[PDB]
Amino acid sequence: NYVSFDEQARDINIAFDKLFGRDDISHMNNFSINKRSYYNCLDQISDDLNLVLNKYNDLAYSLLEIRYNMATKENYTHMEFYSDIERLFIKNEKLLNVISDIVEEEYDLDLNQASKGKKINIELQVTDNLNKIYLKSSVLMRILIPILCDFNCDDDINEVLVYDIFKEVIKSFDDGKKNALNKLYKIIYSRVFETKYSDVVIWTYLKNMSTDLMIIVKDYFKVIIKKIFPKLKHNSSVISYLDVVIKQKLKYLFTFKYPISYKPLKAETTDDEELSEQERMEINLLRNDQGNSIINECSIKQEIAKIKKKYNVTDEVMKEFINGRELNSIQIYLVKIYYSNKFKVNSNKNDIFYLLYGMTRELGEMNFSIIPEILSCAIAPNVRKMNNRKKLVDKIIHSDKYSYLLKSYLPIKNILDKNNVILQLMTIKNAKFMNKENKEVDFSTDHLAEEVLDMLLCI
Amino acid sequence: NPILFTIIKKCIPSINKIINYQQSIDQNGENIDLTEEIGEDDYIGLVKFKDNFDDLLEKYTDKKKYQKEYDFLIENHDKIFINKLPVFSHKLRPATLLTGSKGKVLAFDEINNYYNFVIEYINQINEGVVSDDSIDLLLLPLLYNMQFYANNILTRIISEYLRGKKGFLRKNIMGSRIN
Amino acid sequence: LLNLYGDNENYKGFPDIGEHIKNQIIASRRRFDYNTALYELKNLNEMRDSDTPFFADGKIVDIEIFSNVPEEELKVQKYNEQVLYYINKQKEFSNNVYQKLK
Amino acid sequence: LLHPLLIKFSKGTYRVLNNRNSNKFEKIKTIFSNIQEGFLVKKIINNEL
Repeated sequence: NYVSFDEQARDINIAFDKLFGRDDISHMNNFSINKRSYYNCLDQISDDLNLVLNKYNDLAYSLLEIRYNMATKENYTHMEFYSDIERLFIKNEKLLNVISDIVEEEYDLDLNQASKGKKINIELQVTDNLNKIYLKSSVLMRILIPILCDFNCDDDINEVLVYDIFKEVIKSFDDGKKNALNKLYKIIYSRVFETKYSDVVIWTYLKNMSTDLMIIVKDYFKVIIKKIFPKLKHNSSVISYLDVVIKQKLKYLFTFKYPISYKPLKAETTDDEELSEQERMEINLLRNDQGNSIINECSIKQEIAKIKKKYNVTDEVMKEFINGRELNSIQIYLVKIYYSNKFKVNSNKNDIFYLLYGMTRELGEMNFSIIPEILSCAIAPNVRKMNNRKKLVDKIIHSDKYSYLLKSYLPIKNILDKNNVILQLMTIKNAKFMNKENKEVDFSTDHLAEEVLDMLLCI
Repeated sequence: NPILFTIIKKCIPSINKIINYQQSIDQNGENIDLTEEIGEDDYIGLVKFKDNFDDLLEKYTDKKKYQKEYDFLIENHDKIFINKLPVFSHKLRPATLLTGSKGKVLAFDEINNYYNFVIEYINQINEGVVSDDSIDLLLLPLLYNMQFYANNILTRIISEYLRGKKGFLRKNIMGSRIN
Repeated sequence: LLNLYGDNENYKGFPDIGEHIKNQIIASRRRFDYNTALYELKNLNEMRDSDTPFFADGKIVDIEIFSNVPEEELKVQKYNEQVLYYINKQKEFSNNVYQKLK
Repeated sequence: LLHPLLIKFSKGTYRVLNNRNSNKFEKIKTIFSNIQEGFLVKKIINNEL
C-alpha cells in the first residue's frame, strides 16, 4: 500500500518513493482536497485507491503517468487536458478489464427473481446489467476523483470538464451505446414530474423566480451526476438510493425561505378612474416640475444680458480675463453666496464666468479689496490644512461683527455649534493663491477675516 | 419568427406536434418505434425542421384553400428563422425596490416574468464546451419549450399595451391628456 | 419649521390651541442640507423658492403629537420649541390617569 | 364574510387529496402550518367585501 489520507491537512499522500523510487513528485506528493463533499467523505477514496492498486502495478504505473504528466506539464488547455485524460486513463482498456473482473464478483443482490412477482412499467424497469454498469462506472468515478480535483483551471470550467468527463466515462463503460444516461434521465424525469398537479400553488409562485419544471430537471440531473454517484457502495442497490435522495432534495427545494419576496402587480385596477394601484406605484416614482426651472434659467439669462449691457463688455475682455483656467470649487461657492438672493447658479461655465466678471467688478468698485484679487486668478490645487487657530478665532469672535452675525443666527444654534460653518468659511485663509505671473499671493489674515465677515453681513 | 408563427400554423397543420421530441425506450435502451399511429414525418426536432423546411412544405399545403398564404412565404424566405430577440426599455414596465420592516418587496409588471425566462433558458444551453455528441433527449425538448415562451411574449405585449382601450394606441396616439 | 407666527422670542411654528389660522397656510417646512446652509438659513421669516407649505382653512380645535426621538436630544433644539411644550403637557395628562384610577 | 377561510381550507385540502406515494403526515402538517393572525382582516379589506 502507498495511500494514506490526512484529515488535518485535508489531503491524500501517496508513497511515490515506494511507487517508483522517484522523489521528484515526493516534493508535492500530497493531493489536495477543497470541495466540501470530498472534504466530508475522503475515506472511501483512499479505500478504493487501495482496492484498485493492490491487484497489480500497471494501474499504479498508469496513475504514476497521470501525476507525472500533470506535474511535468501543468499547462493544459481544455482540449489538451481532455485529450490527455482520454489517452492516459479513459482509453486504457486494461483498466476496464481489470475493474470489471474485480467488481463483477461481489454483486449478490438479484432483482431478476424479485421483480418476477412485482408490477412495474417497461420504461422505468431496471435490469441487473444496468446496475452492474452503474456500479462499475462509479468505482472508476471514485478512483478518478482525486486527479480531477487536481485539475487547476477555473471553477466554472472545472465543473464543465468534470461533468463532461463523467458523462464520457459513463458511455465508455457502456461501449458508447448511449443508453444508461437516457435511462437515468427517464427515471429522474418521472420522479420529478409525478407532482405536476399536486403542488400547483408553488409551481405558480416559483414562476416569478427564474425556475420551472425543465430547468429544475436539468439542474437535478447535473447535481445527481456530479455529487451523488461518488457516494456509492458495492453489494448495494442504486435505484432506492436515487429515489430517496431525489425526494429529499425536492422537499428541501419546496420548503425554503427566499431572501426577496415577490408580488407582481395585477394587470389592471378594477376602478380605472381617479385611482389605480399602478397609478400609485407610478406616483411613488415621479419627476420634478418644469416651470420653476424655466423661470430660473430665464432669470439667469436676463441677469447675464443686463451684466453685458451695463459695462459694455466685449468678448475680447473675456478672452483676456479668463486665461483659459478651469473652474475651482471656492470661486463657485463664493459666486453662489453673493448672488443667492436674486437667483441660483447653474452649471453652464460661460454664464458662470460672466457672473464672475460681474462679481469682480461689483466687489472691486466697493470698499472691498482682498476678495477681487483672490477671485481674479486661479487657486492652489489643494486646500491647506491648519489647526484651530484659536487666537485668530478669538480675534474674530470677540469682534462685534461675529456677534452681529450670530444675532441673526441665534434661533438655530445647535446645528451651527455642531458644524461651525462660519469657521468653515474662515478656514479658507489657509489655501494659497497664485497670480497670472505664478507669484504666490500674500493675504493678510485679519484683513481677510474682516472682508469675509463684511461679505457675509452684506449678503 | 413569432410574428409569422400564426401564419405557418395555418399553412400546414399540426405544428404543435411536429417540433417536439417523444422518443420512447425499452428496458435495455433500444428505441421502440411507435410511428404506426403517427404520420410519416412527426417528432423530428426543431434543429432538423429548419434544414428540410423546403421539402416539408409541399406535403401538407392546400393549393385550393390557402393559395394566398403559400405565395407570401416564398417571397419572404430569409426572415423565417431569427437569431436575436429584442427587448425594449424599462421606462414602460416599471419596477420598484421599496423596502419594509417585514422584508424587501419587489413589484413589477407581468411582462417581466417571460423576459426573464428566455434569458435563463439560453444561458442553460451553451454550457457544453468540449466536443461531445449531446444526448437528444436533454437538449431538443428545451428548444421546443423556449419557442412556446417566445410566442406568448408577442401575445402579451399586443393584448395589454395596444389592443385594449386603456392601451397606448387608443389613449396616447389619437387622444391625449393636455396641459 | 419656519417662524410664521410670532417673532424670534416665541418661535411659534404652528398656531396655538384656540387661535385661528391666517392666509390659508397652516405650516411650511423647508429642507435643510449639511453641505450648504450658510446662505440658506439667513432669514426664516420669509418663504423661499424650494418650500413645501401646507394649506388649510378654518379654526384649529384639536392637536396631537407623536414622537420617535429621545427627549434629551429634543430638549436642546431651540427651533423645535413649541412642540416641546405640547408633548410635555400631553404626557402630564397621561400621568394623571395613572395616579387617578389606579 | 367568512368566505376566505373556507376558500383557503378547500385549496389546502385538495392538494393533500391529490398526493401520491408519499408520507401523509408532512403534507397534513403543511395544511395547517400557515395561519396568519391577520389573515381574515387582510383578505376582507383587500377584496372589498
